Amino acid sequence: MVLHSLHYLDVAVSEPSPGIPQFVAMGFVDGIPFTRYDSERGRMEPLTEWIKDSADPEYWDSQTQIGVGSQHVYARSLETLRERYNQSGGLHTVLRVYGCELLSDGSVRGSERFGYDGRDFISFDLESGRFMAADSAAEITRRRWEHEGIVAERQTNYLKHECPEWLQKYVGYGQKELERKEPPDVHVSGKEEHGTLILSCHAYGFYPKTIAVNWMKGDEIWDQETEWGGVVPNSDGTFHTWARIEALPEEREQYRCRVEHPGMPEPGIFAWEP
Amino acid sequence: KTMMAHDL
Amino acid sequence: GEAPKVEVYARSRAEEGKENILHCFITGFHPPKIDVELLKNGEPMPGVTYGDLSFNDKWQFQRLVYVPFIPTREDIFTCRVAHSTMPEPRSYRWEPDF
Repeated sequence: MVLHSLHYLDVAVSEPSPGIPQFVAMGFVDGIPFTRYDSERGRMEPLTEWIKDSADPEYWDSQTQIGVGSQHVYARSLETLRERYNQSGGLHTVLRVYGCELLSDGSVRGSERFGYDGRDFISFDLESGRFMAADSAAEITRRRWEHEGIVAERQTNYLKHECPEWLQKYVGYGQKELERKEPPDVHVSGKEEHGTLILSCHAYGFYPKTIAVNWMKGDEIWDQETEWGGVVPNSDGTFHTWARIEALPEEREQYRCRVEHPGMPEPGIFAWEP
Repeated sequence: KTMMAHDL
Repeated sequence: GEAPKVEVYARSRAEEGKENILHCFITGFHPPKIDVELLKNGEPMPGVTYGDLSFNDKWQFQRLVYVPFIPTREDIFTCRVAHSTMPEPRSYRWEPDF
C-alpha cells in the first residue's frame, strides 16, 4: 500500500488564455501542492512553508532551469503533434504526469504519462520498463525514444532512484503538516421537498482525505439508498464530502450518520436535529 | 524535484 | 469535448454573520477553458479566486473556484459555469445548512 507519493503535473497549451499560461508545472507531495513553475513568472517557487525553509537557493535555481527547458520542449512538441494528427490551429494541450510512490513493502512504483487533447499519447512504467504508444502518431515518438535507449535509461533512473530519494527528503521536510490529523466537523441537514425528506450528512474541513461516511436505518446499513459526494478540496488544504439519502418524512428519526476519520479518537454518530 | 520533458 | 461536473460547498457549516468560504469544484471537462462566476442573488461576488488547474487520469481538467462570504438566510448563492461543450451556462445553487 502507498505510504507516500511525489508527482508532478505539466500543462502546456498552444495559445494561452486567462488563467491558463503557456506552461505550468506543479509538484505534489501526498497530494498537497508544494512547488510551482509558471511560464509567466519563469521561476520555480515554493507553495508551502516547509519546503521554503528546508531548500537551499540551488534547489530553486536548478529547477528554474528545468522549467525553462521544458517550456521550450512543449512548444516544439505541440508544434510536432499538430501535423501528426493533421490538425488545424487553435487551442491544443499537452499534459504530462510523472512521479513515484513508496509502497508499504519498500518497493517503488513510478510512471510518466503523456496526453494530448484529452487522450493517451505515450507512457512509461517502472514495471514494464517499455514505452506504450497509444496510436500511430505516438509510435513515431516511441521508435525514436527506443532507438537511442536513452530516454528509457533516464526515465528508469529518475523514477526508481531520484524521485523516491527526493520524496523521502520531502516527507521529512513537512512531516508536521503531512501527518497532521484534523477531524471533520459533521452536521446533518434535512429538507422536505415534495413529500420527500432529504437527509444530508456533511463533513467539513478534515485532513487527510481518507474518511468513512455511512447512513444507518435502525440496525441495518443503508448504503443501498445512499448517494455519496466526492472527497473535494477546500481552499485551506482540508477536504469536504457528504452522504445523502431520501426518506419518508414520518420516519426521520430512524436514520443516523456514522463518520470515521483518523483525526477522531472514536467514530462519531450524528442525526438530523431540526 | 522536476525532471525535464523530452522532445516527442 | 467533455461537459464539466460541478459541486458547490462551503468550508464550514453555515452560521449567520460568520465568515465562510463558498467553493465551486468543477471537474471532468475538456478543453480547459471555462467561465466560472460565483453569484449572490445573481450579482458577482467580490474577491472570487481561481484555484490552480489540474487533471485526472482520463486527462480531464479540474479547478477549484472559491470566494469568501457570509451566508445570509434569505439570499440565493449560485455558481455559474460556461463551457464550450454547453449550449448555455448552467447555475448550481448552494443550499445553506443553517
